[PDB]
Amino acid sequence: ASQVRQNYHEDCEASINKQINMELYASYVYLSMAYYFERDDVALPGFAKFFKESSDEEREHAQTFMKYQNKRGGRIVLQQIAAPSMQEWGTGLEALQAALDLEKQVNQSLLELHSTASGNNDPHLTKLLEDEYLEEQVDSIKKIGDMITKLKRAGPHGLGEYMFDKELN
Amino acid sequence: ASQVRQNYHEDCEASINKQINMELYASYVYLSMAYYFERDDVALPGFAKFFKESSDEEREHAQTFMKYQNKRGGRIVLQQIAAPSMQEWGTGLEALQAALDLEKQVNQSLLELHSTASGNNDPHLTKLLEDEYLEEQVDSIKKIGDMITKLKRAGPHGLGEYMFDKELN
Amino acid sequence: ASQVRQNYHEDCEASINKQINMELYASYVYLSMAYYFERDDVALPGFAKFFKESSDEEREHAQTFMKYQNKRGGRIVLQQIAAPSMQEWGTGLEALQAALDLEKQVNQSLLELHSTASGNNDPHLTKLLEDEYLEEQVDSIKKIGDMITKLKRAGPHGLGEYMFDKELN
Amino acid sequence: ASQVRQNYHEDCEASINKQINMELYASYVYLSMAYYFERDDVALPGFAKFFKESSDEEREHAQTFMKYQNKRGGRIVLQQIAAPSMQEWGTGLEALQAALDLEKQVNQSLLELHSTASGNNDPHLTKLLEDEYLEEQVDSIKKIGDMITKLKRAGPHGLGEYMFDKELN
Repeated sequence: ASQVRQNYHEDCEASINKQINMELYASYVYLSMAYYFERDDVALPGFAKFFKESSDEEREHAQTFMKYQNKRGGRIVLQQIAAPSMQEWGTGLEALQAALDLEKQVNQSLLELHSTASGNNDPHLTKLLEDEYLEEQVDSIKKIGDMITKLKRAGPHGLGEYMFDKELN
Repeated sequence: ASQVRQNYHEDCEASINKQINMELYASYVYLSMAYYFERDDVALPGFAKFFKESSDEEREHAQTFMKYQNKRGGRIVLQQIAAPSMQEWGTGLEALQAALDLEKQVNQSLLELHSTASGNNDPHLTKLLEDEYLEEQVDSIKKIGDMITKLKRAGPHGLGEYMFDKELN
Repeated sequence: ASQVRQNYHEDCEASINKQINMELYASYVYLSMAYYFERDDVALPGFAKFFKESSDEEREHAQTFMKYQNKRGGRIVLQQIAAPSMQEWGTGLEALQAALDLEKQVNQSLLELHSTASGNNDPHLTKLLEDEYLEEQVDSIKKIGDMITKLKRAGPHGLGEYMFDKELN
Repeated sequence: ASQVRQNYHEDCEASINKQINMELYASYVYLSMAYYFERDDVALPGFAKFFKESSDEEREHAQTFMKYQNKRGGRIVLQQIAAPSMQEWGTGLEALQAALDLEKQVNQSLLELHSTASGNNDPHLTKLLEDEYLEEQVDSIKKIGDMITKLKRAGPHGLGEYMFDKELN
């Protein structure tokens, strides 16, 4: 084993690898969305910007997990990153609905991983999950909820979609 | 011939002259639009500003071609600049539709001139077209497309036309 | 078709989509390398930094192509990103050898795409390839060659690998 | 009992006292090493500096635990600090091997103390351990692992030891 490894269970190691794949998947989904919103026939720069930032963030999370794996003396195993579920994401509202649903799946996975970490008595890993993942995830989910409500109020189509988009830019 | 002229075919020289006429025509059309949008009964200052800038840009392009003609040792032959197709341009949307058709005709003409230049093996002229004309043209066509989509979303009439006009100003 | 599309052949559109997949694949390979070199049992921070930068660069290239596709009025089709060929990359020297083969495959693909674009008479696309892709690719291949020679001189193992690693950091 | 004491079990109190002794022991070991490396017949200033800093850090940790004991209304009981295991630490590599092994014993003890804290439902103490001890310990262990690998690559004797030492200075 690694000269550094201590109190680091193989299931926690494997589950972090799955989490890295998942964060990269989400990055990729958001990148799809970001550029869908720069189509000449879509043209929503605020949504574009929002998803571009989200793509970058999810990539940073994957990287934090890669760094963590190495830190504990685990070994990073990288898998294929699936194509995003869609090529076209419909309205702004629909894209946010899909992001909300995605963010919650990621959150579910993070909580499962917390539970595995707790059952294996790994308080270094529960603390990482709490400080670096679970708080962010909760803020994100709140923010997207807020956005969805604001957009349904403003629009969610036509002028209201146009105006809401400006608040994101 | 000119003491400077080298590898500069007369068809490329004549085609540049046509192109100067065309850029000046486009300048003039945009000038018409610019001031149509400062009519008391129209009053769209953002559209006005956008077409005033476009009119200036197209005059600069014409001038760049005049300068190029002289660089190569060609001789500038200036023709009549036609009256614009219209005196009144309708809605903001309609004016943008007309700019889009105009920008595309200009693009087609630039590509024809590129093709004449490649067939006459003149890489100095193909490079000019790529660097100074074809790129700006493509960005400009993208930009107008985006604008048209944004305006159809926002308006394209009434409150939406009024708000969209503000993002241009 | 798109309101913006002009002189943009479907084969060039499809080939750009392949190219985006390829640049993202390369990004991913370099990400793998970057973090392989932060393993406690590897510990080559200069190599790590070099491949982390390369991973970022290749993601930016992919994004530039996504943006280009939209500029031209094409439609971005995102595919599965394959797992990297390896999980462990051996020595610094071996990793650079693999980057060199990778950079060259990418170059070959960019040249094929240039050739498709010239055969379809699309000088806007040949210009993009020359300005934004082919030049960086050639510099990058030169740079990696230089690095390989420098590392073979210095090391390529032991004290020499350690010192060479410092010039990258 | 102390006017402040709440939810603070006597076993957690006693175990913190043992932890204070241990941190001071480690400080002392590192101080030994720090000055072994300023012997005229050793002369490794980077290793000297590294261990001097580590000595200071471990003393600060002991002090943080002293402050914590008082904070919860426990009573600090200070014991003799054992002589370090050795008077001479051999090569730089050997000293780092011994530090790695020491850091892991401290880490084991910290995790035992976390477990005692969890079993006594003391989330104030689990949180202290997570934020102020366990993260530091893990970073430290990673860093020393990295160092060991870098030194085995560079040297671990002769010129390579000399050069590696300069990276620590």
